[PDB]
Amino acid sequence: STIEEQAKTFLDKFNHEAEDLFYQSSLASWNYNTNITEENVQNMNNAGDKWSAFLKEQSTLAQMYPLQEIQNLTVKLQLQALQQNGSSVLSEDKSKRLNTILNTMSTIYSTGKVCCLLLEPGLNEIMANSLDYNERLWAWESWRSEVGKQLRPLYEEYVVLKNEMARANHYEDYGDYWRGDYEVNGVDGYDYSRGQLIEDVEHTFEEIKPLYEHLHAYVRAKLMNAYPSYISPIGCLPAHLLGDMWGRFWTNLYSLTVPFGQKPNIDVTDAMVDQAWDAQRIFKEAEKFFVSVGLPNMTQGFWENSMLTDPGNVQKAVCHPTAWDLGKGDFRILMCTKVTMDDFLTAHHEMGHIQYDMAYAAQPFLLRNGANEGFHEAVGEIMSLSAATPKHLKSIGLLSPDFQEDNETEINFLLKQALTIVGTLPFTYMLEKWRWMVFKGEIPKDQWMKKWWEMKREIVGVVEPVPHDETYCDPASLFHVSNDYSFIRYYTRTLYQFQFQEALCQAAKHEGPLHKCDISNSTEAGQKLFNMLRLGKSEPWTLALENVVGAKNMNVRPLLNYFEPLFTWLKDQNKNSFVGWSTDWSPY
Amino acid sequence: SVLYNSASFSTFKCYGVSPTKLNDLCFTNVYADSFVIRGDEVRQIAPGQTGKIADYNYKLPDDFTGCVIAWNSNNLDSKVGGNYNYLYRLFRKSNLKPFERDISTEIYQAGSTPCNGVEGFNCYFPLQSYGFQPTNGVGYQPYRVVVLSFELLHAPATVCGPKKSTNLVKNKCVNFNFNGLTGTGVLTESNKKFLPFQ
Repeated sequence: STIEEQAKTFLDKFNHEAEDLFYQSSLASWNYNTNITEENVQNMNNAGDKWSAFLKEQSTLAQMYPLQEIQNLTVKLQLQALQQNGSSVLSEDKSKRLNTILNTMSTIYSTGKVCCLLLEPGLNEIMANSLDYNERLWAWESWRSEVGKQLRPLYEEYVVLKNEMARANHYEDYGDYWRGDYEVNGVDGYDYSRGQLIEDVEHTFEEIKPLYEHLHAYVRAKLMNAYPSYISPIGCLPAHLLGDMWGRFWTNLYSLTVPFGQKPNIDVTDAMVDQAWDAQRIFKEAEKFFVSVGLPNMTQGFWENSMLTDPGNVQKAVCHPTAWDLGKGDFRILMCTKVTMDDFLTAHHEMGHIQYDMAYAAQPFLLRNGANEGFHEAVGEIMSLSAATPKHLKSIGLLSPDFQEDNETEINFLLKQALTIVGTLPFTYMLEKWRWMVFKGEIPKDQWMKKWWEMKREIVGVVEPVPHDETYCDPASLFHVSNDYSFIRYYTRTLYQFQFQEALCQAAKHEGPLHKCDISNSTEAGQKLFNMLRLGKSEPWTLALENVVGAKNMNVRPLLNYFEPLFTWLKDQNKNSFVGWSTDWSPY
Repeated sequence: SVLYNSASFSTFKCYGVSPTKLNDLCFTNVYADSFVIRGDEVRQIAPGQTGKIADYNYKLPDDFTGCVIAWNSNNLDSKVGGNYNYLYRLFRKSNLKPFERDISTEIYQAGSTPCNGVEGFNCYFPLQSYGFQPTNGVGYQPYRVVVLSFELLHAPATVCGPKKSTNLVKNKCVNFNFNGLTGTGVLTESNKKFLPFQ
C-alpha cells in the first residue's frame, strides 16, 4: 500500500517496546544511587545491554524503508534517531580499538599523578588561591609533562578512526557530524544546512570581542600589583594565571579581583534560616515559580518517588545536580538539598529539564527531546538566572518584598556572572574551530601544539608560558573529548540564555537590561515559552525559535543588554590599563 | 440516587438522560460494560469520538442515552512491579460496530506482505499491554470504567422503581393515593376483610 502509511506502523511498534526497556535502565540506575551495592551495577548493565541490542536490531530493518519518499515532514525526523549507527558502523575489530581510546583518556584524567592530589577540586584550588608566581607555575608544568605526555599516541589514532566513521554515514569529517544536529531536516522553507553554521557564529564573535577585551584587561590590571616584574601593562596573561588547567572556568579568579568593597555580593542564605526551611521546603517554594508563570503544575507521584532530603553519611548514597528522566510520566531528581544559596540556584536550573519533558509527555517517544544538542541546557539557564535577581525574589516566599539594590551592588553581580556565562565563550569558539582544521587536514600531524598557542593570542589572548614541542597534548585531557562529547553545546547555551530572557521580559511590559526583570505574576511569558517546549523533535529549532524570540539564528545583541552597566564601568576602569592586549610581549 | 452522593467515584457522568431523572423511570434492560483503561482514554469514551481506542476496542453508539461510571484505582487492578495483564487492540483491518465484542487474534497488515500467521517485516503484533504502574504519573493510572446501557423495546419493562413511601394517618379528611387510585376521605377501621389478593 502506501509507503508513508506502513512507516508509521513500524514506529508505533518500536515505541511500545522501547519505553519499557528504557525505563528499566533508568530504574536500575536509581537503585545504585540510593544504596551503593555491587548487585545494582550488574542490573544496570543487563538493562542497557537489551536496550543497545533492540535498538541495533530495529535499525537494520529500518534501512529498507526509503527516507527520501517522506512528504509529511514529520516521519523523516523520527527515522533519523532510529536509523543511526554511531561508532559501530565500521569493522568489528576497530570498534573495540576506538572505544579503548576513550577509556585511556578518562583513566589518566581521573587519577592523580602530581605529588597524589587530583585535578578538581584538588589541583583546581591550588592554582587559584595561593597568590604566588613560582608556586602555581610548578604545578601547571608538572601536569603537562606527565598527563600530556601519555596522550600523544592515543590522540593521533583518534583522528583517523573518527574520520572513517564519519564518511560512512555520507558526511565529511568528525566536525561535520556535530554540525548536522543543527541542520533543518523536517519542515522546509527555513533553509539551514551544515555550511551555514560556519557563518553567524563568526559574526557574533566580532561584536562581542570589544566586550571580552574590557573583561580580560580588568583581570590583567588587577594582578599587576602582585606581579610587577613579569606581568606588563602591554602584555597578556599566561596559562598558569587563569585559575584553570585550560582557562575555561574563570570563577576561581573572582576571589582575587574585587570591583567595589562597600556592597558585597547578594546572599539569600539569611532569609532561608529566618523562614525555617527543612531543605525539602525548597521544593515547595520552587513549585510556585512554575504555576504563577503559566506552566503546568507537577505530578502527584513526584513527591514520593524522588529524593527530597539528605540521607546522611550513615547511608551509602550518591548525589550530583543531574536531570533524570525515567519516562512514561515518571520523573525523579537526585540532589543533596541543603540550606544555603548554592543549592537554591542549582534547584531551578535542573527543574527546568523536568518541566521540559512534561510538555511533550503525550507525544510519542520519537518526538521527544530537541532536534539540536545544547538546547535543553538553555531552558535551565533562563530559570536559574531569574532566581538570583533581587527584583524577582521580592514577590515570592524567601527574602523581604522591601529589598532593593543600588549601582554599587550591580557591579559585583554582573562581574561574577561574567566569569562563568561569557567567560568560557572565547574558549569554546577556539576549540570548535581548531578541531575543524585538524580533522579535515589543514593542520599537519606534527603542528598540533604549535598552532594551539597561535590561536590563543588571537581569540582568548593567552600567551604560552612553557613552549610545548611535538610530544605534549592539551585537548585530549578535556572532559568532553575523553567522553566523546561535543563542546559546541556550551556555545549556544550562552547566546540562547539571553535571547529567551529578552522575549519573556518583553511581553511583560519591560525593556532595557535584564538584571531587574520580573518573571512571576505574568501569565503571558509562560504561555509563549510553552509553545516551542511542546514541539520537541517534530519541528526544527529554526521554526520553534520564532514562536518565542523571533529569529532563525543566534544574536549577540540581547547579550549586550544584560551586561550594559558592566560594559560601561569597565570602559572607564581599563582606559588607563591599555584596553585589550598585545601579542608582542612574551613571558619567556 | 444512592450511587451519586456516595463521593466514591472519580467520574460519574451521563448522556441525554439526567442522573436525577432516571430514578423514577422504567427500563426494559440494562447492560453492564466493564473495562479497565488508562487515564487519557476516558475522554475518548463518548458518543462521537475517534482515535485508536474507540474505533478498535469499545465503540459507543451515536444515540447512546446512558451513563459513564469511572473511579480511580491502583490496588484492585495494578500490582507491585507493573501489571501487564490487560491487553488491547491498537490496529486492525476494519473498525468495530457499536455493542460488539471481539476475542480473535490476527496480525495487522501495513502495506504489502499480507499478514496471516507470520510476523516480522510489514507485520506487527497489535495486542500490546497497558503500563499500569504505581510509580508513574496521574494520566497513567488505571481507571475501571463501567458503562451502563439503557434500551427500550416493545417488551414490558420489569425494572422501574417508582417512588418512596410515607406515614399513615387516620380520622382526618386528608388526601391519600393508595396504588394508582387517588381518593380524598376519612380513613376508618373496617372489620370486613376482603380477599387476600384484591
